[PDB]
Amino acid sequence: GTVNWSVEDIVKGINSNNLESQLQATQAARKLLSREKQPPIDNIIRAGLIPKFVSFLGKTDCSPIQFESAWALTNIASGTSEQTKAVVDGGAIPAFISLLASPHAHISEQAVWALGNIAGDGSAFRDLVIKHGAIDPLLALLAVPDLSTLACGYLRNLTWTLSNLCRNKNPAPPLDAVEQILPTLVRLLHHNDPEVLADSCWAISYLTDGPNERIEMVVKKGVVPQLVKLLGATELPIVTPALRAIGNIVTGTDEQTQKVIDAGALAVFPSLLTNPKTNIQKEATWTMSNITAGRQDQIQQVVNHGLVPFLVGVLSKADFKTQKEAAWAITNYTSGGTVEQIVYLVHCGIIEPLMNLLSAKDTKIIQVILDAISNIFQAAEKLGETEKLSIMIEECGGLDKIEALQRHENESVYKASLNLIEKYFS
Ligand SMILES: NCCCC[C@H](NCc1ccc(-c2cccnc2)cc1)C(N)=O
Repeated sequence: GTVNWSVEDIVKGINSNNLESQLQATQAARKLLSREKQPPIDNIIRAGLIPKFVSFLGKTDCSPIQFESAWALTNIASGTSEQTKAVVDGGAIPAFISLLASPHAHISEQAVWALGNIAGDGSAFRDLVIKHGAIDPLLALLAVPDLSTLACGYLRNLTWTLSNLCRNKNPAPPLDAVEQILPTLVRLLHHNDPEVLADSCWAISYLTDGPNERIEMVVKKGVVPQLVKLLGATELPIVTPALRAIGNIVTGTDEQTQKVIDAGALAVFPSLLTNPKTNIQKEATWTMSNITAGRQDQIQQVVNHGLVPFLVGVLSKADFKTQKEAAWAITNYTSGGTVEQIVYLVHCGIIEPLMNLLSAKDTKIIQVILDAISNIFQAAEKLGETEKLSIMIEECGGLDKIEALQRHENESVYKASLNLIEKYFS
């Protein structure tokens, strides 16, 4: 019926003085833009069709053409950034926002999807969607007693669009808009559907990606326990953003970090630090590195949960990027830990896998490790044990690796490599 039209025929139809001929051609445009192998999006834009589509959004009297042009537009908006730009420059935004209140859910859903692609494109369009007043009628669509009564795809759609209004930085979303969206987000974070849960987690991880004031307004809503619980989920699409949000929160103050520990997060980490998925292991170690950079009582809680052997583990064998995070975790730990805590880290076997990494030709992990070896020696000084530690380091070929580091380009590598040699080796 409306399949395989040319662009010139779509144009002929959309230009006629006949609403039905136009509906027909609009639907033809929609199918053409929906095709899987390269849809002629730029041919449609060049044909001048977007202002016509956008004007059909207003045809209250003809809901089917509202729907087809809506859909045609979202196919273009979901394309590249300049394609999205074309849609916004057609005056689509206030037109789509008016459609959120449409009696027809198939049309409201379409406007939700459109707005999510426009907002998701970047900071300026996100903020422009918010200025045109999108947030109120978006939140109005979830003002039901129980979310379980909404259509599943409809709910995933709204959730996904809210996550895009939380997304991007420079600038981050307006505080006013975040505070307005945040309560609905908390509610969706408790909804039982894996995709609504993944999108909400992403929303939260976008909001926690910033300065402590931002982390605070999220933490203050009490989502951290629900985050930790999702950190435990079986679905990798839920764990991945849940771990990102937790990882963000512990880059904040000691008190915010402590909220995560109190929530029971550390009990999940033996799994996370041995996870078969490389990125989960990378983010979990990065998270550990921000927890061992906190207070001594927080370092101690890492110890009490039996997490130090898992750090020794990651340091020993992991993707190199994860090993770098692990070395940071160790340096932070050795930097702010008590003498007892640093001693324990040596008993768990940190020295040898530490030394092995001094063979990595990455200048900044070497700095980090040499700094860590230095912190450990200072703990050994307060016990007159620089002795035994030197022997340990010597026995796993750790001295050979530091001697040789007295011939590695970098300034700080020598002045530490040399210094260590002078100070603790004959
Ligand atoms: N809860 C506090 C979070 C901030 C930590 C801060 N500085 C310590 C530090 C240094 C380097 C890293 C790092 C760099 C690259 C990759 N991974 C980890 C992380 C932390 C501090 N409190 O002392």
